Amino acid sequence: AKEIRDLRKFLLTARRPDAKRVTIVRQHKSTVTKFKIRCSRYLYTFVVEDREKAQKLEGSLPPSLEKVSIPG
Amino acid sequence: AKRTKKVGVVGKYGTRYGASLRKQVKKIELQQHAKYSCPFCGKMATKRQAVGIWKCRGCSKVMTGGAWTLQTAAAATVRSTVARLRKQAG
Amino acid sequence: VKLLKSGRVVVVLNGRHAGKKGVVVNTWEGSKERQFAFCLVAGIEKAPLKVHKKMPAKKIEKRMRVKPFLKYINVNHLMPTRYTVSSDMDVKTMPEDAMRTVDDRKAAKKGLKKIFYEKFTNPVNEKVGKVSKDLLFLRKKLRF
Amino acid sequence: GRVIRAQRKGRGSVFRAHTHKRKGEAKLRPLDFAERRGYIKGLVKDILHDPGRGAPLAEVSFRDAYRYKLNKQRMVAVEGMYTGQFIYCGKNAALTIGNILPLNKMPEGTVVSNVEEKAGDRGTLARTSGTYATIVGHSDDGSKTRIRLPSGARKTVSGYSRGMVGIVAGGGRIDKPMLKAGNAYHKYKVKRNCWPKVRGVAMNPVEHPHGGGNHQHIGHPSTVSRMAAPGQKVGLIAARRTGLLR
Amino acid sequence: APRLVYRRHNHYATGSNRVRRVRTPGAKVVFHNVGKQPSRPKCGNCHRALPGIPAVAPHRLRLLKKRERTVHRAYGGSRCHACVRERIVRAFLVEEQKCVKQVLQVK
RNA sequence: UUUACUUAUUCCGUUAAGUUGAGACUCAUGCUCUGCAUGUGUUUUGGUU
RNA sequence: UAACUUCGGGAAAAGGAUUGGCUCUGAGGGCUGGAACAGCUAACUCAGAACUGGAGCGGACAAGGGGAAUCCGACUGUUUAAUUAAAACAAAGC
RNA sequence: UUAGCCGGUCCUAAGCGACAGCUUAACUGCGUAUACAGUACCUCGUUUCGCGAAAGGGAAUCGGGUUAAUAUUCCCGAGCCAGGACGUGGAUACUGUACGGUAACGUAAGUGAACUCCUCGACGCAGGCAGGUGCUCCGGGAAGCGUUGUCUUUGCUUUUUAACAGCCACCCUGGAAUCAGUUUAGCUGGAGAUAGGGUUAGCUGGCUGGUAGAGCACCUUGGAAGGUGUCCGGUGCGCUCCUGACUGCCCUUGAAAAGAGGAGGGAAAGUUGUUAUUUACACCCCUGGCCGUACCA
Repeated sequence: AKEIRDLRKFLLTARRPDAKRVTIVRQHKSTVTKFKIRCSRYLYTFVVEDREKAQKLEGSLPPSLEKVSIPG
Repeated sequence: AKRTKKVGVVGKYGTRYGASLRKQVKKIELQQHAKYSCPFCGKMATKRQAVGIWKCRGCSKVMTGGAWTLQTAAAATVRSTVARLRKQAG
Repeated sequence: VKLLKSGRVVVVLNGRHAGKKGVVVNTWEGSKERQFAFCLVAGIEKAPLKVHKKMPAKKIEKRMRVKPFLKYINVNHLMPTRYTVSSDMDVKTMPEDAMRTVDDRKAAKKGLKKIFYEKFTNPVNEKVGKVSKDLLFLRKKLRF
Repeated sequence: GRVIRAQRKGRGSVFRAHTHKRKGEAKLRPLDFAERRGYIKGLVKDILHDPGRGAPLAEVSFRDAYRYKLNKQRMVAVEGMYTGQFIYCGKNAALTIGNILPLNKMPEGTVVSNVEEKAGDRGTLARTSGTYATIVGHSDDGSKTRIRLPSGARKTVSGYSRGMVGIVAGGGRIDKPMLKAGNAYHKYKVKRNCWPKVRGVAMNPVEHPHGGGNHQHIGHPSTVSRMAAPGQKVGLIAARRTGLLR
Repeated sequence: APRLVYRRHNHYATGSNRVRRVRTPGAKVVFHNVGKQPSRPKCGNCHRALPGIPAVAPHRLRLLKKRERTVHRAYGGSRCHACVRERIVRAFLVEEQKCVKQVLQVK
């Protein structure tokens, strides 16, 4: 449901311990991408347009966090 | 244009009920659909909400009155005579 | 002679300090900001709550304490009153330099708590006048 | 045999009054200490069309004397009475329109409406639209008082009984003709079902005393005694006099 | 072409059973029961509607924060404000006229 | 045969709140400081109690 | 477009003429840059003319017969479920 | 024949059962009369219990998938509500409950007992007018399909986006006659108009999230695996339901109660730390009983 608009909040909501998974969506138009954290009440999501920033961001997610899912 | 000769507001009731009865209605129907002057604000915007009840549209105040005019003439006589009876008592 | 002056009690009619007594301090007719005749009210947001002889003495100290406020109000909103506060607390001394700039308003209020507490209690006027009718007006809550 | 619709009306059932959207029984304020040793300031908050009557009701807001709470009585509105007006009920109130004086305080020639028969009656006489009861004259003491009713008749009444000074509102609402059956129907729908009345001559001789016959006539005197039973008493009951007046 | 059926238990055209034609991700056209339109707080004795404070059905007035259900003033939740000025200008003057007599009543 | 009483009996009203007979609190028409009283006191505004 | 009239009606009174197809012409808006001009552009609605046809054309469907008088009831409304809808009941007015 | 969210259940309407008693041999009939919070100590106290709506009032739910027969009930996903709550991290106060704006009112939060008043719940009909949902319609783009003796840049189908969640009348200045503003219609204005600048209400409006992974339309290899595409605009006294402000009509003036909230009031607590107000400040945690649910109509 809810969005996030900046990288300050997205790093907090991932690290918060009841966050289950991070499904990550990519789509061609060009390569605009979405992260979505399924937390407990809400599904938070964070739009990024540049692919090279989004490749850097996937490293910044923690490994001890469980899942990741991708179309493709 | 004036678009009837005589019957005026009671063209409504058409070609029935009989012309004497229709004329009795005409004269007091003409009274009740009138605006009257408000006592309290001044503006001539008083309308009859229900029989015996009148509302000043601009003012917002409601007041009691006649069925079909704001001030029945019998009631105007009592407002005179009670003002007199209060004065002589002192 | 304008009714509003630098030493006159009012009642505020509009805004969240409505029906709250307070003293005018200084008057204007516009600036670059504000295209209207405003004035610096220095009033009483919570009046001191009423008191018994048969309370304990520490509770009487607390109940008399005042929450002031400071505000530029428009002239239309304030209402003048018969009474006037010029010969008792001296309202120029009561900070001209500090207003909105520097956000010293908080600093300004703590000035008024010292004054309005010492005025309400021991409110007898110097030399002659025993109670003063002006000052005992401000103590009362304007009960609507 | 068969019971006449005169007789069926007391039985209740389908001839009961249609009370549902009527807005409370209209009364004066119940006789207090405050009303009889001084006065009590009312404020008129609302003026209401009560259905099934010509008069308006004023809704009036008094302060209670004993508790903190705020009471609300509904009177029948004397005309010349507005929303925002102070009414003053009680013994030592001024003789002006609105106010509720005892009758002994009112100087004779006064128009009064909504008058109490007894003391503390709450107000029986002269309540219909346009009507009033005029004061004629007092006793020597001020104990009892003469009144002239909207009928004509003259009534001795206790002076500590009270009423509103002035005429009841909705004045002169019979001077129009209802042109339509529809306008008669809408009148009697919010009262009891008394309408439309069938003529008893149209009925058969079962259903009414007049009905029957190969011509449509009454056949015995329309005039009937006071002493006659339930179901004889139809037509002109106990009549002193008949025919056109003068 | 496509025509629809009531989804709730009430299959009649009352106030409560007001409905709103939507189309879905199915490309399927379908009702939703939107309720009655809430009256926003007309408040006395003027009976004007109050600014600051939204039309909701009165149980959902619980959900909102306390901030949202009022106006920050004296008599803010239920007053016209303009009406409020009347209250103060009464209670200022009706005390002052009452006080002026009681100093004159010393003689 | 007429007209006094009130407790039987009857009817109405109240959220069973101020009844009966004495008394003073204020000013007031005003006389004498204190007197019998005749007397009233919230009525100026859609506040508050 | 009449008698009559409670002046509201009668009245679609009565009595006449036209209508298809095709090809045109005229009148009726909106939005942009500052004497009114210059650009871009969107409705189905009226009026008129020419031509053409086995004189047809509201081409099927749909859709008042009219007028002159008398009796009763004023009018709308109601009624004998399964032989009677009226001139009977009701009605406002008195 | 699978439910916290669809209904019953809860509330009261017309009315109906019983209490106190009152009638009658009882059967019955009447029934608003009555002594019905801070172990111990006070101070308040007027209404009597219940039944009565599967079309009135009312806590909260939507998308796609699924079976031989059930689905807002199963599954996948996304939420919301009632009751009760731990925890970490923020606000506020600590001689006493936050601030800002001239105001209308505002923001991540911003204590409020007894008692009282108010709002919502809460309401007619007709008329046109404006705006919106859905439907119907016209044109361009991309797919597949149809017709083809003749003509036809052609005719037809698909091109969708849920609840939920975030963001996009009134005040100030001012002072009106040579009256001005204004609707289709009238109305509005020194009890302050036009105008300039604000504040607020809103819908089924716009943008993003939900959300393409789904749904839909096609194409190619297996003998069920993998792909592309789902785009961009108009039009109206149109038809539908809804909202909004108006105008008129009445000897017709168009329910109640449960329940939710506001305000006036200032009772209580709190002394710079295990405090105490926040249980809807943000996030986190727990539980949701009973009955109907097939099918015809």
